[PDB]
Amino acid sequence: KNVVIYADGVYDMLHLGHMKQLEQAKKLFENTTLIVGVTSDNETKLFKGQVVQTLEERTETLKHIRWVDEIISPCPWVVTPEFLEKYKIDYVAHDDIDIYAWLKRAGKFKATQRTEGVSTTDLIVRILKNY
Amino acid sequence: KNVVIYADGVYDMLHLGHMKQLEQAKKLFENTTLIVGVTSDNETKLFKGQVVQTLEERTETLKHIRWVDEIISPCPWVVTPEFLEKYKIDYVAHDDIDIYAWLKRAGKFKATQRTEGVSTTDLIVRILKNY
Repeated sequence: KNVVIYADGVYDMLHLGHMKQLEQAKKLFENTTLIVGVTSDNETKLFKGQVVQTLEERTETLKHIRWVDEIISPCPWVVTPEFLEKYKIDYVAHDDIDIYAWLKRAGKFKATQRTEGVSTTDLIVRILKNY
Repeated sequence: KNVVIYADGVYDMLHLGHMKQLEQAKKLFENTTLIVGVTSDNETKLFKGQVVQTLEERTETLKHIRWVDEIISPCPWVVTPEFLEKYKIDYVAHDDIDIYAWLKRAGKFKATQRTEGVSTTDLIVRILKNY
């Protein structure tokens, strides 16, 4: 009955957008274990270019989020079938912006939507606008 | 056995500092219900001067924090004995920076520490320093 969901990402400067995405992953099924994977600093810098918060900081933040049951930190940059077996993961949950074709072909992809997020950016904009 | 803990605050632009404070309140005792109270926009503006995020935004954010069991939103600006009775609150948890004398005299004050917080400010500073 308990389904294991895996959602990975960089999770830099966590905001409401991330939290809602994680809540969606957690609530895909009635009984779930949401495992979050957090990319390493090195890989993030090398493949995404920047990263504001260290792995430790981004992981510590996720620890406080209600929907996160377990964290793999750091996580592999690429999900493999071996990884899924090792951690007995049933579904990978991620937004769909096709690197995920093989997961969908196996029925193991659940898409989550990027939502309205009060990102730190949106908030600082709000502050500065008063000047 | 289950002790009801109440922590109020503005909770504007929630960051690791707030989350750690809430975790501390939640873990004061083995079995707790942590109730968080979130100040209204009007009162915050009037008594603290500013507020970046609306009540709705600050409350929605707290909803995602693991340690928060229940939210009173908005909450009264001042805790009263009547409020404590109404919500069957056993302890008020808050940092100690003496508005709390009467709570301490009753044994109903638990102090929480402001910790190192990666506030949005600290983070934007980190970003801009690279320029």
